[PDB]
Amino acid sequence: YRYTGKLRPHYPLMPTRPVPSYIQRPDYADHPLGMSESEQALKGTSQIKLLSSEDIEGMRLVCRLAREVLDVAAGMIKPGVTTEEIDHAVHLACIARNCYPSPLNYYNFPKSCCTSVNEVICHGIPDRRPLQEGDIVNVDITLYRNGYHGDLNETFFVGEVDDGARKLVQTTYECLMQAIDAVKPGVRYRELGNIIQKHAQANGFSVVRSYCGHGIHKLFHTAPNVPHYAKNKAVGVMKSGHVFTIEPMICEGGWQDETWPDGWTAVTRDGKRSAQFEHTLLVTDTGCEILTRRLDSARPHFMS
Ligand SMILES: CO[C@@H](C(=O)NC[C@@H]1CCCN(C(=O)C2CC2)C1)[C@H](O)[C@@H](O)[C@H](O)/C=C/C(C)(C)C
Ligand SMILES: [Mn+2]
Ligand SMILES: [Mn+2]
Ligand code: NA
Repeated sequence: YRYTGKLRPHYPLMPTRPVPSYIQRPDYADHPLGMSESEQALKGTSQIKLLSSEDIEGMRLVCRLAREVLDVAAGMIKPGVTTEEIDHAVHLACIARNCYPSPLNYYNFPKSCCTSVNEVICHGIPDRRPLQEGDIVNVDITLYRNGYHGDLNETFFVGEVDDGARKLVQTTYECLMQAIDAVKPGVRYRELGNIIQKHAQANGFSVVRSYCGHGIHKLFHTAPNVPHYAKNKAVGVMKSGHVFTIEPMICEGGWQDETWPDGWTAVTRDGKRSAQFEHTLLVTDTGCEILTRRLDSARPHFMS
C-alpha cells in the first residue's frame, strides 16, 4: 500500500470496548459481521418514511444527546491528545447518556466514533496517533437511544492552523448551511448537491462523490440517498416529517477517494486535505429543524 500523504495508522488498537448490557442495542450490535437485518430488509427501496409524532420526539432526543457527545469530543481537541483517547471519552459519554455508540460494530467498525485527520475524507479509525499542531480533525458522532439514531459531525482545528485549513473548513461549513437553508417541503433531494458544488467550486475546492448523506431514524442509513455533488440523479422530494443527514466532504485538490487496507479509512488520492460537517435535519412546514444544532452557542466549534 502506497499512502497518499503523511498520515499513517498507529497500531495496535485497544481491544473492543464493551457497552453495559442495560443499554439498548441496535440489531447489528450482536451480528458477527455487523450486518443490520432491518436495513437489509429495506435494501433497494426508495420509499421515505413519514415520521410519527412519537418518532420525531425520539429523534429530537437522540440528536440532542448526540450533540452533547460531539461537544465533549470538541473540548478535548488539542496537541498531543490521541484519537483513541477522544474515542474512549465518547464511548463513556454515550454510556452516561444510556445510549449505544451506533458506529461500534456497524459492519464491524471497531470504534465508537470516526476521527478523520487532514487527508482523511471520512471513517478514520481512532488510534494511537497524537494530534499535531496544524492538523484539522473531524469527529463524527452517532448515538442510538430507544430505537433512534442521531448523527452529526464537525471539523476542528488543532491549535493554530494555516490559511488554507481555515478556508477549507469555513467553506465546507458554508456548503452544509447553504444546503440546509434550501430544505423545505417540495424541494428535490437531488438539488442539494447543486448548491453544495456551486459554493465549493467558487472557492477552488471539490466535492467527494463516493459517500452520501442519508435518511436516518430507526435505521442508521436508509432512504433517501443524498449526494453532495452537482447533477446527481438522487430520487425523491422533501416533505414535512422526512429526516435525513446532509454531510458534505470537500477537498483542497481533486475529488477522488481511495480506502486504506483497514477497509474503512477513506483518503484523498492526491493527499490534499478534506473537511466535513454533518447535521440530522427534520423537514417541517417552514423549512427544517436542525435536530443536531447547538442549543447554547451561535457558532460551530472551529469559529471560537
Ligand atoms: C460519510 O459517512 C457517511 C456514509 O458513509 N454515508 C453513506 C452510507 C454509509 C453506510 C453504507 N450506506 C448505505 O446507505 C447502506 C444502507 C447501508 C451508505 C456516514 O453516514 C457517517 O455520517 C457515519 O457517521 C459513519 C458511519 C460508519 C459507522 C459507517 C463509519
Ligand atoms: Mn456521521
Ligand atoms: Mn451520516
Ligand atoms: Na480530513
